[PDB]
Amino acid sequence: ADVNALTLGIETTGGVMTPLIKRNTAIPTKKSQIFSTAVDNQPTVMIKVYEGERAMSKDNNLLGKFELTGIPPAPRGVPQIEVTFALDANGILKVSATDKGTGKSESITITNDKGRLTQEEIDRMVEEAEKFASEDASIKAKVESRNKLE
Repeated sequence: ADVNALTLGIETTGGVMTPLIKRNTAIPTKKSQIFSTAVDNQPTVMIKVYEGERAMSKDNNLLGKFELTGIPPAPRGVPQIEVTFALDANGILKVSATDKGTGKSESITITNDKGRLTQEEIDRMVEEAEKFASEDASIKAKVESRNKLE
């Protein structure tokens, strides 16, 4: 039963973990979601690929980092950037970010689960995530609330 040991996602504004492939998904698999920019006229988007079960990206493990540059000037939230995670049977994760308005794209290939975790080890990280779930949920709520001033 070949699956990804740990959840795979990207950092979204707030330092928040956004999962693309949940842990224990049958591989090969391909998942995609659409993201936009955070501020007006944002010329590039940062793609930080994280692995782990915690709510905030900083508590997970950074596997990859790259940018999609050359986003044309537009209001925050207008550009449509599709991020795809494609995970093969051989444990190669390809992460692509594509500007849907231009077809412009960047990608990386990385190897997930370099520790090749046992079920015991996964189980342990899951337990620790549960131990911090309440605290994690509270920080996430606070970050994502829209009652903020620039």
